[PDB]
Amino acid sequence: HSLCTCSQLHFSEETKQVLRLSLTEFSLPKFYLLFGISKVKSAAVIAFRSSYRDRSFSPGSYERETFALTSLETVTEALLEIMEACMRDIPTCKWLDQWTELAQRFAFQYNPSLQPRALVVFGCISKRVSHGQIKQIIRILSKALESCLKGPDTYNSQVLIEATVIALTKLQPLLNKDSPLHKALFWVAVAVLQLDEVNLYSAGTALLEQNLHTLDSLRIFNDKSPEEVFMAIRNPLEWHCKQMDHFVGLNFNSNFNFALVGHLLKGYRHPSPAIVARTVRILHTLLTLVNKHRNCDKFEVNTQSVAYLAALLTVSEEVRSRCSLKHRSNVLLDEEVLTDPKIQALLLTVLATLVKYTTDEFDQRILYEYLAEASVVFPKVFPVVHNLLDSKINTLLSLCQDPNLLNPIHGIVQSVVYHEESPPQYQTSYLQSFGFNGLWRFAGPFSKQTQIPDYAELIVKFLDALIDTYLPG
Amino acid sequence: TFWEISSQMLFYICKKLTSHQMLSSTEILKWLREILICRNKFLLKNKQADRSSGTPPICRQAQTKLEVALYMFLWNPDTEAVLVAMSCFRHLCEEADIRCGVDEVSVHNLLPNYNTFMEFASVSNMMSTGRAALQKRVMALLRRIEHPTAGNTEAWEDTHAKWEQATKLILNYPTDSLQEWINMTGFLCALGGVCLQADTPVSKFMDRLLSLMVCNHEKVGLQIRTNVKDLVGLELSPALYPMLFNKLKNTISKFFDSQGQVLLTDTNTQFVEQTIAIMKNLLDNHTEGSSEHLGQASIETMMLNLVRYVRVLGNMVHAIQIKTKLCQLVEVMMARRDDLSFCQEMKFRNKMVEYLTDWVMGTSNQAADDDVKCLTRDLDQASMEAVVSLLAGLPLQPEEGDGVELMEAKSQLFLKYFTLFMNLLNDCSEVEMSRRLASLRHCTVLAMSNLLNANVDSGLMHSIGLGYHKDLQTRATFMEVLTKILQQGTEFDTLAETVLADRFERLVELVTMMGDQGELPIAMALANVVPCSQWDELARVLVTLFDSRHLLYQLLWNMFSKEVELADSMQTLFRGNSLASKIMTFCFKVYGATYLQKLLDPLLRIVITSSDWQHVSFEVDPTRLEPSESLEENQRNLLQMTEKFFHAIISSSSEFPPQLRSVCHCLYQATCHSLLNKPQNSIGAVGSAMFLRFINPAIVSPYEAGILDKKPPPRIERGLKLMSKILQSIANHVLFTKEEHMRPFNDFVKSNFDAARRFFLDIASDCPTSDAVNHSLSFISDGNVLALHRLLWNNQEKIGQYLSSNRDHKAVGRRPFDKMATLLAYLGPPEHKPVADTHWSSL
Amino acid sequence: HRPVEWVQAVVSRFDEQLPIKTGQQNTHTKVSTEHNKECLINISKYKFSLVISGLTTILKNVNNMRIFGEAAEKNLYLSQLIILDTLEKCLAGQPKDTMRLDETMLVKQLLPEICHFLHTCREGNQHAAELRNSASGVL
Ligand SMILES: [Zn+2]
Repeated sequence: HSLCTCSQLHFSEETKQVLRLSLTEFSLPKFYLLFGISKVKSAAVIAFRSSYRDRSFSPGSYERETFALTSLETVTEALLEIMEACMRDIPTCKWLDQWTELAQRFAFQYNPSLQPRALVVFGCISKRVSHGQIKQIIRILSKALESCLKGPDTYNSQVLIEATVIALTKLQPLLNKDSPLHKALFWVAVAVLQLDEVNLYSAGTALLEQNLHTLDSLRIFNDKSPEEVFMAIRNPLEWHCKQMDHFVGLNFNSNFNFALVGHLLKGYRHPSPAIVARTVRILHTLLTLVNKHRNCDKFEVNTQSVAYLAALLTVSEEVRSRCSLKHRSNVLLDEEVLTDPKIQALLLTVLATLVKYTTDEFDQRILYEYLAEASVVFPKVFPVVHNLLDSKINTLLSLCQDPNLLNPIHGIVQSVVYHEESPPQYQTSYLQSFGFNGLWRFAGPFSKQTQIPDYAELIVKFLDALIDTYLPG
Repeated sequence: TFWEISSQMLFYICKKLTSHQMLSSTEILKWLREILICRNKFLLKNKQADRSSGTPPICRQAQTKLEVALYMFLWNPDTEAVLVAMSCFRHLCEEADIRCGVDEVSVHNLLPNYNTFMEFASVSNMMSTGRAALQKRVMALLRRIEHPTAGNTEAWEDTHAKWEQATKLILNYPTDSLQEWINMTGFLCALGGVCLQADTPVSKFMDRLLSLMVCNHEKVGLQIRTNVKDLVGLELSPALYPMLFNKLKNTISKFFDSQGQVLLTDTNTQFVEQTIAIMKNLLDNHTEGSSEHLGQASIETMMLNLVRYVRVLGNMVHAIQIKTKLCQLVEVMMARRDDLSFCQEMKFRNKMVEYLTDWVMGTSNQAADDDVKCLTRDLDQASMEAVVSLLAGLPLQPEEGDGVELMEAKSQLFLKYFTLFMNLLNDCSEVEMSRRLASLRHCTVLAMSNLLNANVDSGLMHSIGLGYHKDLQTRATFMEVLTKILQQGTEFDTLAETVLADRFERLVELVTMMGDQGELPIAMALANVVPCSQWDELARVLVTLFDSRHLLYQLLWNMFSKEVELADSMQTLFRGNSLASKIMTFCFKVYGATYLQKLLDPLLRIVITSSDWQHVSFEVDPTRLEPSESLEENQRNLLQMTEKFFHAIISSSSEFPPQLRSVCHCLYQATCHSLLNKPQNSIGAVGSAMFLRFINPAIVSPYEAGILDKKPPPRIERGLKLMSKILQSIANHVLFTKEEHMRPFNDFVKSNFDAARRFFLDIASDCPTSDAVNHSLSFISDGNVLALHRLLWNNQEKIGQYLSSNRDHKAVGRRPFDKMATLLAYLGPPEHKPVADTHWSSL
Repeated sequence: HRPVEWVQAVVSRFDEQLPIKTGQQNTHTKVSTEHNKECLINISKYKFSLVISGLTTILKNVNNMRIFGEAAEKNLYLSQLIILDTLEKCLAGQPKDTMRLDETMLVKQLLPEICHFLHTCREGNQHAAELRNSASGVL
């Protein structure tokens, strides 16, 4: 309000309209929630007390709401919008350069009460970043992890990680167009999803989603495929990477597309309905890139582009119609192209996994119809899908009362007995042989007992080598 | 022989089902269904091989009874019976297509209520539920039977005679028996409209119906009244309001003797208590088509008489609750004031305020010394809410029982109410139940605020004393009110032309937000979210606003495309009732009116009045052909007259308004795009469509359109009717089939087939984007804008939900929902509407 | 390993829908419980020995069941009717494998229970008439 009614400054009539809209916005119920005073009808009343001379204040209800560093960005960017409008009129203003300096001092200094907030703000406002700055940010994340496992105070340092990731999501689109780290920040995002915490997972996708968007604008996927780019830069530090894949139970050398999808499938279990739609968009953007490398119309089925279509099967209508089950264009499960025993063992685990935890009629209908048809077209490899399907079907047979959902399950039972009477060629442990023994485990629900999976002792070393190789000094 | 006998079997069996109830009735019906299935196939194959298929009178005399027996089963208690009966309407429909494939010509002429019958099918395909829940769905569909028919008007009467006699048995005799009586009543109410149009079967239904609301029968009396109130309120057909009110009013009018003295009677008190519950539910529910009918009747005189009787009832725990409910009715009667019709709105609102202030008496429960009369607190709480609604926008007017200067009279009147509210305000002070006082005090100030705004001139002086009032919370409100009063101009002053014009300038930009690729999210979203009741208002506002912005083409393309693409029967739906449909109606009526009258009018003088035409019969029907006049003379004259009209229509291509020219193009592109996905000519459908719905209606009955002051003589009328048929055939390029009456004329149409095409193409040839055709009128359209802002405020929350579901791809901060909330709050609540001097009127 | 345990579920659900066994209103308009039969019939083609043996025990248990009352008798009559009708369809449905090594079931498990009905069975004038008619087709 003081800005709108000040004479020292001479704002044109254009600027003053920007401010007045800001004045109204801040009084909406949306911003009462951001500041944390929702359930308060008017702020003025609570701020002041009438009997302030007679008696002292009597605070109570010590129960205190929490704060989310995502809220701070929304406010921190509302203010930044106001300030820039002013700098347009005020010639040679220094406001933004003074504010940045104040943030940059607390951002890179250890203070467990101010550091997280000074990083979410340093990135949201800063206009330039150098390699020397990025190394410090990525080495605050390395020390943050080390503290978590060493000590018993976890939540204290589980916000210094989420703040380092949020900063990086903002500082990358400012990096030099020819820097290696433009690509090495694809493994930071991946190495963060593996920590199994709802906030860390939520922040990790936001870095991933924009990592693809930025690389496109730099035209790096023009003549190469995702697997080629990210797997080429991982080579120098393969030794540390290899060990992680062993414990997480996914492999990237065996099959890239599947490993990348494997992590994203946990997104379907996120409590927030806004992170569910973000992992769907990340799948489309990955699908449209692999096919473009082969000039295959963006919905063709091949070995490369089959993993992302099973994930999009139950959410994208165009995928379902353009890839239809044969026993009602081309039909998923084609045995002409999917003629590799491995490439058809994985594609069944994805489908079995998606139903093991799903609870929805519309989803269970669609997924089982593709599993019956899989039972016949792939008789030999189907026995690797029993334990995953073992428990839930057994319950459905006993108590289900839906003709629409009870038909396909019966088709599954009949196929199994028919193609029995032969010594099992592929056992249930066929997947552990070549790496993906954890694919079904990694997609479980988020653990209520929030704890680092304790294989984070390797994520520290991986990060450490990443710095040493690409940021020598 | 098949139809001679097979049809004659149906006539025997159907007549049996209707006559009386039988144990196996629900079984004969299942068998009757398959017979219908099994005689469609023989007609289907028979028509394919040789259409030549005969329809003797028995085929008609037996088709009726089939319908007369399929309605009367809808109220049958057995759930299976009703479900099966509903499914039997498909086979009654599918037979229509086979006999005549072309939809418009016959499918809506042989079977007038074709569209509704299809709806019965979907409801049948639903999970089974108790008879009550199913009856709700049945009575909804039974209420949409628009067209009178022999089946309808005899299913209504036949079930009436049963209804009448059944009633006597229940009453005269001093549960399953009752349940049937309920079902027959509900059916006989939802479907009342068809038989509409002094002593009549319909009218006798109402009188008997009203003579049951007061039914005092010790045995089952209570249950009868509980259900007649429930039905007449929530289930009566909207085509019967004008008759319900008039009878409802007359019943009351005789409660008052000569010289206007109430005659209290125990039954008379029971009748009013019922007339309040009926009216409240009747008014409360917003349904399709109800609005148009509320206008016809005048509800004023009933309302005034209703209070006086309740006014004199006295004071007691019983009579107080009646006073409460009547007060709540007057609140609901003031939320629909725009729909209702008032002969004198002002003179009526003042009296009600006069009659209601007397009931707000505080501190009367302490003197009464009984907590049982704490209700009197609720009466005061209820009374004020009525007075708030009544006073919102009401100038004062004193009754002229004595003669004084009008201004002097008002100031006295204002002070009368001001002190009354002030006194009630002092009592409510907490120092002198907290929730009760908080609400009542809040209301009493809002009531006072509305009193001042309308009457600043006569009431500001008396009101300044609120500035130094003793209650701090009350002093803030009085200051906020006066902030408005200053801000509003004293005179026109071109103050809204400057302040309001600039203040509300941004509003249209938000509504006219050009969604990328013609999305227009605000308009599209606003369409679905808005309740269907206000579709009339929404249609006019959108069309008017977009025209001012020179973007009408954009709206039509988006709106029509969804409807046409959703339903491949593009033409059929547009003529049907829907939000998209009503858009066309407004477009044609608002702009077409001038074009038609200017063109047709000169020709009408020639035929109607010119001595040269003199007296001649434009008739070629051999049955009606008069021997006096030669057939050749009539045929040649009728053809000659048709040429006059046809030539004028083709020549006047330029005079076509630009608005319709744009309207036709969008349909042309829609069908052309529709064709691509699917030798059909887009112009052919367009030309027939436009001509059939815009040009054709005026010619048939120019008097109703208002072209001609006096109704044309019947002999002149016939020529116009036959003229339309000949003209319409030209558009479809269809010769006279089984129309030997007009076959001689078939020669004439052949030459003009090419000519008709040129006229259609010229309008359809307008540029898709009118870069060259430009008219930068950019009129302010002040009056329309106010309604638009008013509409948005009411549905602020719900329109947000529709926006919330989609648009996840991009943050909504720069998208409608963020912009809507910010701007809408900024402008603040809309002002109350001003009153209407004129009677209720509509498009 | 598992699929054998999958069949048991289809069989086990069969028992709990026999009228004499508590109905529990699991019929779901009989569409749910009728579909189960079709599966039980279909499975027999490849696990003939297993399915048939399971059916015999279900019949044997019903026979050694004592119940009194008009409702009681009607439930058991309709109960045994379904078992026999299903059992015959399995035999007829089974292709002509003509495997004559089913002696184990026939000699002890099956013949004694089918033979029981063929006796006069004068309990019901109208019920026993159908049971003999239905049972004979099985034999
Ligand atoms: Zn009038």
